[PDB]
Amino acid sequence: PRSLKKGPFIDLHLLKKVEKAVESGDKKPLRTWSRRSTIFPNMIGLTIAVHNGRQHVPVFVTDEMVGHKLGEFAPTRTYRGHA
Amino acid sequence: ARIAGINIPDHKHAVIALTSIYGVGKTRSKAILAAAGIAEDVKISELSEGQIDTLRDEVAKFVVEGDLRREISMSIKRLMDLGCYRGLRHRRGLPVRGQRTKTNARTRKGPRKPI
Amino acid sequence: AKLHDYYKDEVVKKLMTEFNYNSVMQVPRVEKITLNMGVGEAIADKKLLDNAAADLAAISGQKPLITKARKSVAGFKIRQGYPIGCKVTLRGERMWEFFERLITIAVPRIRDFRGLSAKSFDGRGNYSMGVREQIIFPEIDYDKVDRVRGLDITITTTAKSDEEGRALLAAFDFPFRK
Amino acid sequence: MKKDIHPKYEEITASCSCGNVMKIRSTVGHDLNLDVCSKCHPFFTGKQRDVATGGRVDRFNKRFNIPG
RNA sequence: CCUCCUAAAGAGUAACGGAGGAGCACGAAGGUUGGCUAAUCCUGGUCGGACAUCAGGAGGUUAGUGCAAUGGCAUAAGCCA
RNA sequence: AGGGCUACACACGUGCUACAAUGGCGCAUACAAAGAGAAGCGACCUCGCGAGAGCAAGCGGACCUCAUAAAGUGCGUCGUAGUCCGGAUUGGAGUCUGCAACUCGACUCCAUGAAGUCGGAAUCGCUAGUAAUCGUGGAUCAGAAUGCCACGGUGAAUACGU
Ligand SMILES: [Mg+2]
Ligand SMILES: [Mg+2]
Ligand SMILES: [Mg+2]
Ligand SMILES: [Mg+2]
Ligand SMILES: [Mg+2]
Ligand SMILES: [Mg+2]
Ligand SMILES: [Mg+2]
Ligand SMILES: [Mg+2]
Ligand SMILES: [Zn+2]
Repeated sequence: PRSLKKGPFIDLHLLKKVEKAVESGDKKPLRTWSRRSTIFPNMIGLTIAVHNGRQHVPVFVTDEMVGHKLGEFAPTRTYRGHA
Repeated sequence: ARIAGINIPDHKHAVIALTSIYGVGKTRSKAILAAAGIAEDVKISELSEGQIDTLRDEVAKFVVEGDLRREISMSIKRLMDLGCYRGLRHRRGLPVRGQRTKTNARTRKGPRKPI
Repeated sequence: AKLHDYYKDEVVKKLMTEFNYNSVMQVPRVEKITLNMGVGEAIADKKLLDNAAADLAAISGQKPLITKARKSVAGFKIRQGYPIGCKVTLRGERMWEFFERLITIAVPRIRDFRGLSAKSFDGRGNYSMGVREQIIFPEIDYDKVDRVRGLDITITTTAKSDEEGRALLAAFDFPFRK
Repeated sequence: MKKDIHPKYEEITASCSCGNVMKIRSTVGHDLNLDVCSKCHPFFTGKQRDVATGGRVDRFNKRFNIPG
């Protein structure tokens, strides 16, 4: 994981777009490609449509997701068994 | 000897005898023995009940045995109920930390299942 | 003994003063304590039935009744009259002394003890719990144990209701999950 | 109670690590030094508590201390 | 040879009429004295599960009778010493 | 830009680590050879259990650094047990590099402690400083070797014969 001396990582476009959303009370899904951004406690209550490769999976943010990247809740590979 | 909730092997030396606790390995046992002031080479059967009592009393600050099993289950259950990538790997029994599954996932996947 | 005198001194008055009983002996009392080992694999080996009987004789103060099968069952490959159980009812001073020994020694000797279930009643004030291992009792040592072995304890009381039986065992400080 | 059928029931002394000295009859046959009692267990004393199962926001703020 | 029906409320009553069993078992599965009451279901309870054993309840003979069927059987003819 | 090449009921090749006592571990201690280095190798000192961080000397190098080699030896312990063997997997806490370590990095700590007790038919390498094993360095490279290339230490057995 990333060092604690360098802080957590969040993409600016998302950080500014979720500050705008939490400032204006936006309930539309936050459309993003930034799967590398750590979830901050100001996304709590919003749904983030995180990319996974071919569509934006919407993930509603709860208290337990804080400190996880956005991409952990968007599975990229599809697998439904072999036989 | 009965430290925590389980039985410690009496015939062995303290360090290994204490490592028989879910939550105490070799260096945590060494730290327990060094804070108790007992040699690690002495057998547990050859030391007094007051030494047993203080060994229990400073094992007790380490979350161990069933409390540790509760904490580990709760962390894995939190991952699985949360439904992240680590949660889905724990749910499907696949390796969680990025190992290969084309070959050599045998510990996580159990024995071989022929088609 | 200590708990019959405890019972007769404070548990009777405590229950009276909350349940508003009109009579003195409307208070619940415990009637018997029954210990059961359902061995099962005695048909494979009669000697481990004797081992479980010696275990129950050490755990209680009494020799156990070797209990046979009531009717013939195919799924466990038993016939009627095949001995598959051990039963002791204590029922008196040895009941009170075992209740002390249980409540004081054996229940805090349970590995990972988060509490006994308060929903483990039959609906008529009688309690049943399951001891997972006979080592929780200090009558048997760790050395000469052939195999691990649990048992079943039922407290059969006088009480007519769930709330009475729950209220009575708490008067003796029973470890309910609460 | 029958006579030559039952195990020997003698009075012995049970002593805890907390200094709980106690007189109980049993079939042990010797005095014993038990290690947990009913005045000693964390459930009996109420010291068990629970696991955390939360505080991810507090863990975040403690490990980071970030402005904004 | 035994049991039920046919068989018409005493007995008996035929057909290549309708249904089933017997050619034994037990020195206890006999005698007696003392005692006891079943099936099934529910609710709890270590392994233990649909079903082993324990505890309580509902139930009231729906069980049991060495073996078919019928008639009996709680004073038990059933179960134990 | 994000994902994939890293998937996973399975099958095979090539490795690595083992199943231990000719060893595991703990303390002390002896002996290398080759090579690399300036958007680099980075001492000494301080801090950290550690990965590592801060300060910072020297070095475009027979100078300085990577970099006190390991097996070995000596003392002790373990006593044949799935173990003080083994180290897979997993949880928590971290470090570094890089815009960025979720997919999908290496490493550290604490806990976890999986299979495995020498491997069926079959099959491979090797004739001497060889096989076996024990460390070390390089290229590629921000980071990312159990691979490859190279380097020493210990060091056999066996070949009647076609
Ligand atoms: Mg007639
Ligand atoms: Mg007539
Ligand atoms: Mg008869
Ligand atoms: Mg691209
Ligand atoms: Mg040695
Ligand atoms: Mg090891
Ligand atoms: Mg050079
Ligand atoms: Mg095995
Ligand atoms: Zn105590």
